[PDB]
Amino acid sequence: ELETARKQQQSLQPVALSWEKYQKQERQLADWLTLESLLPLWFAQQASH
Amino acid sequence: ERELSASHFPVVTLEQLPDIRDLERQHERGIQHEIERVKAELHRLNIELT
Amino acid sequence: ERELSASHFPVVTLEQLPDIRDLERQHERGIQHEIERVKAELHRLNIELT
Repeated sequence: ELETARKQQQSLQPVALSWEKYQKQERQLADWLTLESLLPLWFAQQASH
Repeated sequence: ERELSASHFPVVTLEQLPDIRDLERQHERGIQHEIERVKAELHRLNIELT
Repeated sequence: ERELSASHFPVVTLEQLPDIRDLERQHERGIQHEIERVKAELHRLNIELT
């Protein structure tokens, strides 16, 4: 029983690691997407000026 | 948003103003390039996660 | 290549020539939209295959 719980948790932990670093890359992508939309607005401001 | 866009993006001189839209295309290409690069890394990372 | 691009891509006369560049860019935007749609499908299918 102890070994079973051990193995279950041990396998799950790398899943948590991958999930969290994936979340980090997801936030990075969301931010990059934000910059993409702001690029037309920014260069439109500058072009108007 | 203006702070971020100014920190990331440049501004052009008066007579090189026609070039600003070349910079628009170049910056759009760069933003999309980084978006897809991070997206593909997220792709492979999701592969590993699954 | 020319026949292939033409068969998919519209061509317009002179009266909108300045706007034809923006039409080309909008067409490119739609092409990239289909690119990302197909790529999302490929993502899903790669997940399933793995």
